[PDB]
Order: sequence, then structure tokens, then C-alpha cells
Amino acid sequence: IQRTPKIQVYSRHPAENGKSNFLNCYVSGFHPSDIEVDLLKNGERIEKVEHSDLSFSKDWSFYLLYYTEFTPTEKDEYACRVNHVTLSQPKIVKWDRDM
Amino acid sequence: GSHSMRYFYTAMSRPGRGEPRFIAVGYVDDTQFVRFDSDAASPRTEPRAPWIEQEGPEYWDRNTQIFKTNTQTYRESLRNLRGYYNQSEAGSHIIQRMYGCDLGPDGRLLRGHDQSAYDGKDYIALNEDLSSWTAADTAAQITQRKWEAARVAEQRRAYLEGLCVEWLRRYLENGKETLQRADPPKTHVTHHPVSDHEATLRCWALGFYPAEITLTWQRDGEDQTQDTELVETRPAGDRTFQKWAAVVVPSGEEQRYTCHVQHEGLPKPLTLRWEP
Amino acid sequence: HPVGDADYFEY
Repeated sequence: IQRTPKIQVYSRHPAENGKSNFLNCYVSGFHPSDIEVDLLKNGERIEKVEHSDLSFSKDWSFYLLYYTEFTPTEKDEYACRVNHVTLSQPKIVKWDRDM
Repeated sequence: GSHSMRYFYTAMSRPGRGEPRFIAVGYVDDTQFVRFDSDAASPRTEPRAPWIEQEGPEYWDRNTQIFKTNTQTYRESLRNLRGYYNQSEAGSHIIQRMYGCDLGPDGRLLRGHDQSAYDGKDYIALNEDLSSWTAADTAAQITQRKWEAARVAEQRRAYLEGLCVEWLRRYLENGKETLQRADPPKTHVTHHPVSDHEATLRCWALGFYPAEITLTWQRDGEDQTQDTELVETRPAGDRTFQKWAAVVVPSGEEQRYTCHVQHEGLPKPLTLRWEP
Repeated sequence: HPVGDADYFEY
């Protein structure tokens, strides 16, 4: 059977407006391994996103980290968009600096 | 402290989209050090940690030979398992394998592992005795018979008690400044009202390595397991990990709550409270 | 370092 991804969106360092940082989207607990992940800025797909090599946890579920450099500001909105065979429509999780 | 080496293999069929992909990654504890991907423009074993870069050409060539061979044998194995389960040629399936050795704080072998799964379910595993197998079902029993006939367990045992430990020890020495350094969590407690009558206390742990950590909330010194929201430990992207635990408390009762943090890097376990 | 196999190893 299949397992749906858990999704967390967060920064590498504590967020400080105007200071360069890294925006992370960590997807985990999913199976099978095919998955589509986009980082969004104000709703638009960010171009040069990198990701970790496919690995898995002791329960056989897969995990990946997607990341890109970004400079947080007061009004810019960031999010992670994920699609997987378990999802009927892409799931959007917004970046919340207290999460 | 204690240390482990693991290799993780994923072999994925994809009918109509070429031959099955084989990817292998190697880890010491929570640090990846090598990858191989049969889909790469030029498939070869590549370093993923600075301390492995010092290994010679023979190491890289040998690794690459092994992973290229595994790419082929795992493709055959996918065919075999498709047959064991009477599956059609139309679906995509996955074999996963994880194996390696665990050392105790003295550096001696604690135990070895060689485990496989099919489509995310336990398939076959080498028992802790490193001499016998546990098969999940009648399909896996076919693999078990083949592996017993070929004395596979004896060969895994030799590797796990020998080369696996020898190499892990070498890596631990070569990467001692990182692999043998525990970075303690940086911690704080945040406070957010959720109404007139309740507030969230969130206990944060940031910048720690390795990933293993314990984060708990107590109320009046009593564990709040059922009321605590605990996110999965997550990678920061700089080798370190992050985690938080949250509890919703009645306003006014904040000082009744304490966050407790245990981590290998901590001289002493921490007790924290919200500091207004 | 990863483990090797005998020739024609298979599930």
C-alpha cells in the first residue's frame, strides 16, 4: 500500500527580515518514492531549487529535503507545494516562521 | 559514543520509462558520505562528505564496480519478485535494502543488519545471529531458499564483522572533527495566545547533531505525552537538526509547565520554562 | 565501503 508525505516548511537559521537564509521543505514518511516538490514565492515557482539524495527511514518510508537560498521580508509569502500519488490535488503548506 | 554505518539501496521499476533506477547512499550516523545513481549522466560513486574525498582511485573504482553490478542484479531481482507475487508487467515496484554495522562506545561490534523490503513491506531480513533469515511470506521464502543454497548469510556475516567495522572505524577517525563531535541544541520557549483563555508554549531545539534528541513537556512535573504536539526531527541543511514540542495551556498556568531536553551534546540535561 | 556479492547474485 501507499503512504502520504508529511511536509514541513522552515528556514535553516532563525528568520531575520533582510538577512539571507535558506528556505527548506522537508517531505517524509511517504511511499512510493516518486514525488514532486516546489518552493513558491508569492505563489510562483522558485527556479533553482536543490534537493538531497533519496534515502529512507527504518520504516522504509522515504524522505527528501528541498532547499534554496532566500531573503525573508515582511510581506513576501513563501510556501511548499507537494504532489504525490496519494494526493488528489497538490498540497500547499505556507512558511510560518514560528513553525 | 555509539556509531553506525549504513547503506541504503532503492531499486525502482518504471514500465514504459526505461530500465529500473538503482540508487545507493551511504551514511555514518546522520552524515551521508557517498551516493551512486544509475540515472546520472555518467553513473559513478560520488563523495558527499569532505572526509571521504581522501580515499584513493581504487576505492572509487571499486565502489562504482559494485554499484554498477548491483544495478544489474537488482533489475533481475525486480523481475523475480514480480513473478513471485504473480504481478503484471504494468505496475511500478520497489525493492529497498538497508545494511550495516553498529559499534558500541568502545568501538566493538554491537550487531549487524541486512534487511530488505518490497513495495514498502518487510520482505527478508538477516537475523541478529548473522546466520539465519526471517522471511515475511511465501515469496520471500523463495529468496530465503536461494540465499541459503548460495551461503549468502556467511558472506554477509564476514562483511559485517570484518570490513564493515574496519571501514567505519577508519571513517570515524578521518572525520573525527565532525563525526565524533556532538553539537548541543540551542533552545528557547515561545508563547502565543490562541484565545483569551489559552496559550501555546512551544519548546525549540535548533542546531544539534546527531539527530537523536528527547523533547518533553511536563505539567506539575508530570509527563504531558498525550497533550504534546511533537514535530518530526528535521534537517537544517548544514548537518544539524531541528525539533519542537508544543503544549496548549490555560492562561495564568504557564509556570506550571517545564520543557525537558536530553541530547548527547548536553553537559547536563536542560529544564526550560517560558520567560516572559 | 559497501559489501560485494558472488557473481549472478539475485533475489
